[PDB]
Amino acid sequence: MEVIELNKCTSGQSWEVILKPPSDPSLEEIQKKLEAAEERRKYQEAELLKHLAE
Amino acid sequence: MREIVHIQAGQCGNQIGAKFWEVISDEHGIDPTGSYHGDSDLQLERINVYYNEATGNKYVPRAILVDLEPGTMDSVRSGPFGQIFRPDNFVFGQSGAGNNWAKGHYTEGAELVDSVLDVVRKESESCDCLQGFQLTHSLGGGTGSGMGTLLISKIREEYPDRIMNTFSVMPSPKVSDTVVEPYNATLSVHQLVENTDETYCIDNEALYDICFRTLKLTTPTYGDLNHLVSATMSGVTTCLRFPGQLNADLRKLAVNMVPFPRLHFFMPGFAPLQYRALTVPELTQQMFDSKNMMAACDPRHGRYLTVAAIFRGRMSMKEVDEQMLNVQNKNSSYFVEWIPNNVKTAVCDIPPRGLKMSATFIGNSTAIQELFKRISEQFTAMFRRKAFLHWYTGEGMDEMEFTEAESNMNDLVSEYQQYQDA
Amino acid sequence: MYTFVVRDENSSVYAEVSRLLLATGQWKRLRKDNPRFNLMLGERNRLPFGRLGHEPGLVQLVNYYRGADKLCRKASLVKLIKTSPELSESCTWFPESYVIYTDEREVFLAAYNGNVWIAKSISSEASELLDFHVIQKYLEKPLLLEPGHRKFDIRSWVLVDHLYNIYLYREGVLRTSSEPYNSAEEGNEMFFEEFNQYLMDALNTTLENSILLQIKHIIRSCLMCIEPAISTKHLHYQSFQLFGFDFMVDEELKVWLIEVNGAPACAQKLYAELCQGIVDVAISSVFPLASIFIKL
Amino acid sequence: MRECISIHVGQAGVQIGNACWELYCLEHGIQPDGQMPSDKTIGGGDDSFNTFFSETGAGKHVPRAVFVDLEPTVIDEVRTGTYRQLFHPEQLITGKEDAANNYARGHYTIGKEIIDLVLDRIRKLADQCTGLQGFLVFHSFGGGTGSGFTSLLMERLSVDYGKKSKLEFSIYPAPQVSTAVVEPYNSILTTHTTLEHSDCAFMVDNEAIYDICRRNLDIERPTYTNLNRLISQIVSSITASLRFDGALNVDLTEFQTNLVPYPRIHFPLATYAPVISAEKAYHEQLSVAEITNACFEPANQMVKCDPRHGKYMACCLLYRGDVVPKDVNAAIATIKTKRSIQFVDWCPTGFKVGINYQPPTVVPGGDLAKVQRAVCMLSNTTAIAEAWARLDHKFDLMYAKRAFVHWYVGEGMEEGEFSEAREDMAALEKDYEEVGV
Ligand SMILES: Nc1nc2c(ncn2[C@@H]2O[C@H](COP(=O)(O)OP(=O)(O)OP(=O)(O)O)[C@@H](O)[C@H]2O)c(=O)[nH]1
Ligand SMILES: Nc1nc2c(ncn2[C@@H]2O[C@H](COP(=O)(O)OP(=O)(O)O)[C@@H](O)[C@H]2O)c(=O)[nH]1
Ligand SMILES: Cc1cc2nc(/C=C/c3cccnc3)sc2cc1C
Ligand SMILES: [Ca+2]
Ligand SMILES: [Ca+2]
Ligand SMILES: [Mg+2]
Ligand SMILES: [Mg+2]
Repeated sequence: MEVIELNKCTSGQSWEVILKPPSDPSLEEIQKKLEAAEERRKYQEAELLKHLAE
Repeated sequence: MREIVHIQAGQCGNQIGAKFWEVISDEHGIDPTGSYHGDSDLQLERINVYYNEATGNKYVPRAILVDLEPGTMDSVRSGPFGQIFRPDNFVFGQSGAGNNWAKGHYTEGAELVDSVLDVVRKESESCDCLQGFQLTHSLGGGTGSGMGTLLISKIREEYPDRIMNTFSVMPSPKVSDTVVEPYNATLSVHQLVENTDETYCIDNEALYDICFRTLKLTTPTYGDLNHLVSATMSGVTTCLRFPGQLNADLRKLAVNMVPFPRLHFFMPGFAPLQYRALTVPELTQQMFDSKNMMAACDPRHGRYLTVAAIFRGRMSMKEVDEQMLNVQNKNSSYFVEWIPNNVKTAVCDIPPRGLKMSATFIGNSTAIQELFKRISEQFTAMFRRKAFLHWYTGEGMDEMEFTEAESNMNDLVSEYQQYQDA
Repeated sequence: MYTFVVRDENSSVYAEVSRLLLATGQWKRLRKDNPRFNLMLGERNRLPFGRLGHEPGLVQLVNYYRGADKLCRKASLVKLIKTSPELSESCTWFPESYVIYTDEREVFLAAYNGNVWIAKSISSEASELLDFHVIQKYLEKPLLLEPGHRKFDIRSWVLVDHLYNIYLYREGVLRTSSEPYNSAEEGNEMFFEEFNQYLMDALNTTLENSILLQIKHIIRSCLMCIEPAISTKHLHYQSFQLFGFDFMVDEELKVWLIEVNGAPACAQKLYAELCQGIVDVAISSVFPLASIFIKL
Repeated sequence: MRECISIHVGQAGVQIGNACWELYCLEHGIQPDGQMPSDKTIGGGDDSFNTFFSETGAGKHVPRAVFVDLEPTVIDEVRTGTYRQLFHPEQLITGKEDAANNYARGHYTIGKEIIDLVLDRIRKLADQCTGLQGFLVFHSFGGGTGSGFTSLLMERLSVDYGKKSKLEFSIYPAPQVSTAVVEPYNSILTTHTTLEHSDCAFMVDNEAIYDICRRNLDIERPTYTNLNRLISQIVSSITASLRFDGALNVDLTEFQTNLVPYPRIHFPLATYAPVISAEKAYHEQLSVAEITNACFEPANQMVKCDPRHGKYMACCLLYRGDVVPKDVNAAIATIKTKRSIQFVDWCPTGFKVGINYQPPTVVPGGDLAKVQRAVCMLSNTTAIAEAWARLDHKFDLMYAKRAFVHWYVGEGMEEGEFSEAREDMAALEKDYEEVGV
């Protein structure tokens, strides 16, 4: 049971005790994702208005 | 600010709508003249949901009154809270609909519908953030049924991204005006399936049974029937009108209650239906009892998709939570296992008038198919002989439209049976 | 009205337990996938312990101890005994065993130099075993019943409740051999009453003294050892489990531990009595309604 | 000195944000008006508390925080609350209507319209940083905003601040304090999109906080106020190293270094003790050994699971109050000989211990009693995967019937994102099992 790296300060202190040793998408791609979804809403809304128009 | 626009159409729609406004105006402390005289700031904290603030600190309902004859709306204007409604929001014709869906939807109603939409637009434009629309009507008549669904169709075109909910009164031979009610109802249901987010199915047969069997009223009037509807509507809208743990608009409430777009027809319930106050176990027991259901459908004949329960009054929230967890764990076979925790409960500190505490039930059960089956039987019984069809073809309708409406409701029924055996 | 589910149809024991619960009229059986349950008669393989104790307003109980497989596996039992300071190599009542695929191939051959062993998961030659799991020391001199000159083993059923009380069922059974032992009763099942009378007449001793004391010692030793690893004392759910301990006895009346079964079967005429006891102290103790065990 | 910016998203994030900043002010001796009599470096200085607080020429200590919600009713309570003078109006961002518990709504529909505004306000705080560490993000899993908008924000933060670390404080959905049903969807969806953007995430199951409040505080029906004040304590224990002088977890980087050896497995379990009722008159003060032993009691964990049936990859002990190193090590040696603490073979079986001499601060009039010593354990256990198992099971039950899916598709989201997110979670559970058993 070894105690290592004992650092002391006015606010407190810290150390490590060992018991045993071991044996992104770009800005463009995000904009493509968001606008693809916005377009799918517009399409589904258009099919609604088309249905109502009939 | 989460404003709700209220619309009421036809005889039934306006008489029920008036009672609703009569009740919630009392709860919020608004007198018939529109002046506030309550005793708590909690009555005004969410007053903007159903009321517009006038010039002289008055509160005018965000309500629009529609009919094809002036008879019923003259009665409203001459009623107790008749003067509280905005005069311009009285939109009426003279011809009437003659209990005919075609007249309400295609001929007579079409001549009046734009006039209503102008009032709707006027009310909507003055909303900080429109929450959604609310319609009270019957499905067995002509105006509320035919023009009501026509209005809904129009509103969805002008407001495609807004919630559209209805409080719909289902016809029944036990409480009937004309024989063509199943015709009008079938035609209306098809519209509601596609163009509403939530429809509270209020069965007049159920209302009659409750007044007769439970309330011990030998000869129930429409007034007695509307008393139950008024109390239920107050309970359903309680969490929206008062501060509480529940911070949700119509959309969020719709999201948690409707797993499938077409299957959005709810069974309302209320408890109690007396000086001796009820206990929380008693409230919960009655709330799930068929005798307190208003859709005239036996919940044991189906399964609950989702359930909402609203408790009003000062009570042990722990005891409420325990009692709700009691009913579910004693009847788990009636709740679908493929929707975890489908029973949600909200409490409100402010009770309704006359009761120290109450409970309102909102059930999305597959047993609601019994109502549509019942309507479908009555429909087919006449339609196989093309009986009384001349009333409709005389307004320009074809037999095919009837066949299509009949087929869409049978599809709805089959869809409900699909998830009952899941 | 309590609720329970059955997720192990092959369970011989809990098929009777579930039947007794229904006969009380205070227990309703649910669908196997219904989460709103009080009691769970779970499956043997991959029991979803992680989904237990997360139902508001429902005290949940399960008929299996999570992590008890460390005691009910061949390779795990050996590892548990050699590594635990409360057992260690000086175990006395457990045969010298070795784990081979850690592994202990070089250690086994060292002790190899009466030298007959048995591998499982019997030969005097070490090469015949490795070419064929754990290798255990085969008891070359077992106790034999007379008349018959036959080998036998003793099965004891042990119930451990949610409070980790250890209950030993009074009725055990002997799975005897029909053929005479060669080192070159109804259905072979003898119960305690007869076996006790035999010991008194033949060896002038009792079942309690010569054997049962050592048995109670071993059972209590194994379970109290693995207790801090499997205990559900402060868990969000509770566990109980029936165990099947298998024993051997030599000519010197010494008791040896063979294996431990997590899902054991019971004797025919003992089903009615044992299963009833399970309901009383392991189920009704948690879910009260409207002794055959020896507490260790 | 290096600064840390906190971001509070959705109702859960904002209200918990309020609880923490309230607690921070009490700890650092900052008055509600922003003044701080302790700070002698007026209008500047680079002390440890300056990591979370900026300073004006007037002497006001302003939190480096941003509050964002898609509806104003919750944040408006901050604008007129006790600490209204603490925040700048630009730090408080609100929208018209919320995401209605719909991930797709918060991420795609509404989030798109407000994402640029939020980033710009964050940029305002970033420009006042000499050397920004990274971000601390508070949000729920179940909410449409908390899940939907957060994942979108986390994506953009990696684009605009690639060198900066991002820590999460996430609220795991519990049915007992929720009225929503689609939370398993939102939880899985936001975890899948945020996973490769969060360096370290602390999950807090409301079920755990609920029972701790019921059991240890004698509260029958715990409110959000109850839950948040307790959550704030745990959060305070975790961020104390960033706000005080020390050598353990001094920056956001060391959190990943000391707790997260494997990137995807960045969900450390948190355990806290002691939780004592303020209405409890006579109370025997617990020792160092007693509160340390409690760290291995499942009933004190932020997520209910059984670490005994998993493996540890890392473990930190954060003590606050009257605590000496001698008693700590004396407790650790004893605990190992009574507890089943298994580490993975490729990690040292040890403990990184930190002590903050300043005793725990509690909100005056709160439900939590004042204690002389307290400890928060941060352990990376494979046992926390039980929470993923529960969550994914509820997902499977509903998605098999495609229940509620139409709400998400109607907001422009494709159905394929559901299965894509679920497959990621299936892989996540697999990773835990390989490391574990
Ligand atoms: N601990 C804690 N949890 C909360 C709090 N408020 C809400 N939650 C939880 O957060 C989950 C989702 O709700 P919200 O966070 O309010 O949703 P949102 O982020 O506002 O997103 P919207 O759906 O657009 O409103 C629920 O399961 C709640 O249990 C809170 O104050 N404290
Ligand atoms: N509950 C209730 N039902 C009504 C009332 N008035 C009419 N109904 C029902 O509504 C149907 C008649 O529709 P009605 O509203 O009178 O015709 P409309 O004016 O064209 O909409 C019948 O099935 C009646 O049973 C009422 O005041 N209360
Ligand atoms: C879960 C839940 C759902 C819910 N839905 C409600 C509906 C209100 C309403 C009012 C007017 C028009 N349309 C809908 S109240 C309610 C309460 C709970 C707990
Ligand atoms: Ca005309
Ligand atoms: Ca300073
Ligand atoms: Mg009429
Ligand atoms: Mg919100």
